[PDB]
Amino acid sequence: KLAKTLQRFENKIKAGDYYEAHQTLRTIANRYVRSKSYEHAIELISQGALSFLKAKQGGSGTDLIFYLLEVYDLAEVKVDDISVARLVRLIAELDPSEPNLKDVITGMNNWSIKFSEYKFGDPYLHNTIGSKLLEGDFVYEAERYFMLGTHDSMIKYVDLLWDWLCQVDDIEDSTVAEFFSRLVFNYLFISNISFAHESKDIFLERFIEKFHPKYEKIDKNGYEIVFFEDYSDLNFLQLLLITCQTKDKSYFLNLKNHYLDFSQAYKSELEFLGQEYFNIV
Amino acid sequence: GPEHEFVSKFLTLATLTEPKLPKSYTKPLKDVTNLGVPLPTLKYKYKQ
Ligand SMILES: [Hg+2]
Repeated sequence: KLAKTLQRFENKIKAGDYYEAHQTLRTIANRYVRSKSYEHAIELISQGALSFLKAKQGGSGTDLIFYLLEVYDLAEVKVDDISVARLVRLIAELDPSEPNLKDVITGMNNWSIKFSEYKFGDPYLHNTIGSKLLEGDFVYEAERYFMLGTHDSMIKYVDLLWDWLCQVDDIEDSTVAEFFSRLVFNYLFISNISFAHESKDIFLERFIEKFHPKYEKIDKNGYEIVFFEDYSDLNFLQLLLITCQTKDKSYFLNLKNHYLDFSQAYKSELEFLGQEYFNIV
Repeated sequence: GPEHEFVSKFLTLATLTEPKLPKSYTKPLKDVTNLGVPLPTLKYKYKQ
């Protein structure tokens, strides 16, 4: 029966009878839902959304995605490889220009929050929706999702900031620091020290190759600091990482005492790190 | 000049003993409950 329903549906799609295809699919889906045949509903709605999107019918496609997500909630669909896979497949067909692209993405992230152990959403899903958001010109949301994503997301996050920096045709220390500091602060906030170090390295490596600033590498006990002669803010930011790692109040205080200005510019961030790593209220 | 001396000495002392948190440290993402404080916007718009 379901196979027959999908066959008739696809036939209407091919004939260009979008309205009828849409109307009939929802009616049948409604029936499955009333019967509590959620798996049947999910398969029908999911394939329907995909068909409309591939046919460039964004309106009907996203409409069914919202329907899919509501049933995911109703059916208490747990976040896992299979449930996420359906969404990832739909995202691949979403035109970054869809008027309601953002709402579709929010719905997907919200479901992954509600039915997973992740307070801010599934990291794997984040890697996918983050790139879609960037394509749709939602840069701050892309950043947030990449920050809360996977290792591949960390690489994409560095590319985002790197490409953005190269966009502004400005290499003043204060400007380069506006980009670099986001990698340092965000990864420190979620305590992913390994990501902080890797992103830091990629970003600085690229900055060096591109602009060839005056610098000298300082290596001690397995740690390295790229001392820039004309980018003191970058020096300070690199030292922040190691300092939080020590969780030593004295070093934190010593670092800030030496970089008074930067400590004022990043006052709010440092206050948070103060409580997070040094237990300073 | 003097900054180089400070950075070098600071790093030497900050790593004299192995830091409480190693470089490979990663708090399980499922255990993160606070994202910190909102960072300021970049002073430029993004060009897609
Ligand atoms: Hg710090």
